[PDB]
Amino acid sequence: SPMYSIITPNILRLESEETMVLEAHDAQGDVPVTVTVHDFPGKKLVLSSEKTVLTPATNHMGNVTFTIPANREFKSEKGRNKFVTVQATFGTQVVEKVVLVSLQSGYLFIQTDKTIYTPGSTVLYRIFTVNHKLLPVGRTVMVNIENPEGIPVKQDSLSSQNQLGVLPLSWDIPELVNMGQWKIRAYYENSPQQVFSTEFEVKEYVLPSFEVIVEPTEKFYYIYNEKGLEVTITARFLYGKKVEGTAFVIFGIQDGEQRISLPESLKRIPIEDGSGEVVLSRKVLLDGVQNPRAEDLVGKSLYVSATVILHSGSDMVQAERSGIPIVTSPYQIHFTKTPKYFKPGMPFDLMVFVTNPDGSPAYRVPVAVQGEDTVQSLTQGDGVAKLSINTHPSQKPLSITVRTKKQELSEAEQATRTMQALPYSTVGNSNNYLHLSVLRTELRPGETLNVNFLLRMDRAHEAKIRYYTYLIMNKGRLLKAGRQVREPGQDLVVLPLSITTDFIPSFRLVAYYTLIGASGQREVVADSVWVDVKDSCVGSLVVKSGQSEDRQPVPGQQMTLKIEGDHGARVVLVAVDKGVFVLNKKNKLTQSKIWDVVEKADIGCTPGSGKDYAGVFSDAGLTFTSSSGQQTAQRAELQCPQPAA
Amino acid sequence: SLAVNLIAIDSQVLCGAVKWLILEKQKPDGVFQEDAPVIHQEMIGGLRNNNEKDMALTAFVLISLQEAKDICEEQVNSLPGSITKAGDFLEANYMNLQRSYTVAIAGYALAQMGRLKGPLLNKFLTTAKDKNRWEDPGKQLYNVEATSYALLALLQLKDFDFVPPVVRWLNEQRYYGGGYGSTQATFMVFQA
Ligand SMILES: *[C@@H]1O[C@H](CO)[C@@H](O[C@@H]2O[C@H](CO)[C@@H](O)[C@H](O)[C@H]2NC(C)=O)[C@H](O)[C@H]1NC(C)=O
Ligand SMILES: *[C@@H]1O[C@H](CO)[C@@H](O[C@@H]2O[C@H](CO)[C@@H](O)[C@H](O)[C@H]2NC(C)=O)[C@H](O)[C@H]1NC(C)=O
Repeated sequence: SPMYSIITPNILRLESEETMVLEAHDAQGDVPVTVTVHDFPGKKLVLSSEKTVLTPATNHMGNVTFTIPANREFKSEKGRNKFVTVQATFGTQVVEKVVLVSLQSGYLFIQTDKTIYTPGSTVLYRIFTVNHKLLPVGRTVMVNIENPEGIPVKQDSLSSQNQLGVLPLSWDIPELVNMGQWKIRAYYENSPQQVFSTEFEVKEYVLPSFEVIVEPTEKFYYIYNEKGLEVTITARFLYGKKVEGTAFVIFGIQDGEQRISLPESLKRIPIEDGSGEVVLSRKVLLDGVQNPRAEDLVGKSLYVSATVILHSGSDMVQAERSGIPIVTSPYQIHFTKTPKYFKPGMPFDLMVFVTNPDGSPAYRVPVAVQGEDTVQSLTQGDGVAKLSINTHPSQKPLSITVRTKKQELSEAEQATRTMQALPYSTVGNSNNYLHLSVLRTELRPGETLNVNFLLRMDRAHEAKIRYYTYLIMNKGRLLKAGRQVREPGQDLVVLPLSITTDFIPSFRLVAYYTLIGASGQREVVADSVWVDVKDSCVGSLVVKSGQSEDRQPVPGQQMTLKIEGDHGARVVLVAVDKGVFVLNKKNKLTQSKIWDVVEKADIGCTPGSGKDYAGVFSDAGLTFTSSSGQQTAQRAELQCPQPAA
Repeated sequence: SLAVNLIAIDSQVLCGAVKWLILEKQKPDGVFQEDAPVIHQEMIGGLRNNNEKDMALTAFVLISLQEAKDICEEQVNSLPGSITKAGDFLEANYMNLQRSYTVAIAGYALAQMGRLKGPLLNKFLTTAKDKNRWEDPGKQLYNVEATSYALLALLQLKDFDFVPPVVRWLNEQRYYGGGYGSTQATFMVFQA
């Protein structure tokens, strides 16, 4: 008989849309499908809507949607796991599966007008309330303001319905206050365990009139450098003119969370032409430490503290550069974007993520496989290099070691990393695989991407493969799915995929085929891959000057603010002196941190592939269950398993 | 009575069994009488012992009817008068009991009505040995079966000072059920 199949994500979310993808395999004629969601454990029936008919004109496909409500009965358990049950009845044959549920319902982002405030001043703050799709939602938010030792002093409750997801609010700081770090915490009413937070500082200050930049030549220190670490000083007024003064600068060492200061590292340099330069030599650093070994210095970090005063002597700025690593290697190699599962006897692609010692991506550094010097490649803009091997059918794990080949640098300076990949397990060791391959570029919305599907099986069963089934996972929900048909002899087929703004910042593609092979046994073989998308806005808000002349306008002058942006959008504004940010630039919100928060909320844990077809879906973040019996592995943990590191 | 939270038990058949037990198989003084003992005599557990059998069998059916009271109070209006007649019989002949099994099963039956008080409570407390079990001489299966009803009585009476030695004793025995003649013992220890 035909086999019925249901595909859904691993984890379902409250107060948001959830995609449900229904398919029948090898089916004949129409088959009606009714859909039901029950609770777990027991039966109280939470959703009984939706039905559809799988049609051979549609290749027995049918995608239907639903939404999970939450009430006082759902929100009851807040600390431990709870589950629900999805029911779909294909004609007379029912297929059902228990699903893990997350209690999260969206995102909260908090903007403050300043990052640091005075006693007796006003704090202006806007809370943006969005769902999981980063679209404005109208819900009730509970916000609290806490003291340095954690005492809530002011709390609010308000709904953003019909306000386009914006809650503008205000509060006045009393003069009776304890200076230090103050915290704003917020959570939705229907998700009290998901707590968002951002911080600010309270201090007694006046703004400075200039900024001081401390610039290391390299953002690391190589221990055997006889010259030592060079740190360039740049100082200029806030309106952009050069600062004349004298700087006092001192160095120090950070080991873990504890900082150690080097007292004799103090120097005194004049700041001329808006600049200065100071060098901490290798002898002074080794004289500062009481351990004469250079080997124990590896793994710790340095910090610089500077104090600059103008030659008028009327103002003073203290700046700090910190977290500068003491390392043997100017690069860090990671297999973080490489799958740990190879296909035996089929070539395998390696995506090598190389960074600078601080963590910033390295640009145009050549790396090579340890085996054979001929296979070399340079990193792209995002710090990713493309390597590949021609795999043998070894059922033994394959160790992969990658080492950089950048010129002039010694072998002690060449970084390296060693991992061990694992073989794909076919059903019954049939050696019938699916291999995916794709371009590796920075993806912008509007480009097309060629997806390549390679079939490997004996030719007696190649005529039974008439289609592929693909799905797209993006931001923890199914965005698109469908069939790609195949005629016999076409082991490779190509599917163009157009990139839209919905695919930002990263997405996973899964694909599979199915048949009855070997001795009359149902076989499922799958494959997956993770693709990075260039981080950008879904829309495009730009702020520029309306005037084209009268550079540096007069205080109080009228000027035209020109705002280009998407039609129908609501924009919020704040204009801040940069001298606030020279005092404290921490906790500034940006679009890149927004996509970083979404990537930290991703339910997929691996850059593709897997130990089997079930491991492919489970690592991608998907659940599968068939009427014949083949289904995904059970998952009862929301978080991803931690690597050994 | 436990499966109505799991599957769709027919209410007309279930309270029909309750009506058939009250009218046909209950004497007018409160005693339930069995007219066909089971083929597998091992699955009844400690009820196979013929000593104090009429008191123990009356307590078993009374516990089963009181747990199915909420569904069948609407269907059969003679249920609480049947419970009162059976309860009067067990309360009057309670102090004559000697087995720790019969004291325990009557204790949970009397506790749901609220009649396990005073000397009936004191005899129930002093029936326990080492303050963690209600033991009878013989196999350990009957003693764990007996202590299982008494732990349900302590939870019904809402006296939780005497409960944690009993549950700690049940975990120390390490009983996992199954086996020849284990049907009553396995079902009651996990419900407890
Ligand atoms: C008085 O207020 C201060 C804050 O001005 C509090 O003491 C602080 O406690 C934190 C730890 O939570 C320390 O990090 C600060 O250094 C402390 N401030 C000091 C010592 O000035 C506290 O509420 C009160 N402390 C005293 C000593 O009276
Ligand atoms: C699932 O079904 C919905 C039907 O509501 C599809 O939405 C339509 O898709 C077609 C073709 O992509 C568009 O031309 C229509 O404009 C869409 N409907 C609306 C109201 O906009 C959806 O694309 C299907 N998705 C999958 C993965 O099959």
